[PDB]
Amino acid sequence: NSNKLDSKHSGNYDYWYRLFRKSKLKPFERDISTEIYQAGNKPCKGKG
Amino acid sequence: FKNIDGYFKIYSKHTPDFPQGFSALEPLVDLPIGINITRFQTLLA
Ligand SMILES: *[C@@H]1O[C@H](CO)[C@@H](O)[C@H](O)[C@H]1NC(C)=O
Repeated sequence: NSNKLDSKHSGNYDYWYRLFRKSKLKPFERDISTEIYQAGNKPCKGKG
Repeated sequence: FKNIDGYFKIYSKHTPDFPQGFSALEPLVDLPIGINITRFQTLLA
């Protein structure tokens, strides 16, 4: 447990974690990208 | 070459259309790269 370098007044949102991926992640394989997940059939690129 | 579970493998034998006699291949390097690879190209001189 490390609540020292990862906690301070007013909060810290620096870290990140992925929930939307086109498929499963293969072991020991980094999938660094900033690509908006597709919902339905729209090619929307952005937030909303 | 191959990339099974990473561990990039390179083998090479030099014999001084295409020869028919069998040839072996000796590994020179074996290095654990462990990355995603999909396309191949060859450089020139
Ligand atoms: C490696 O590349 C293939 C082909 O683009 C992809 O399907 C696979 O998901 C990649 N590895 C990951 C991100 O686990």
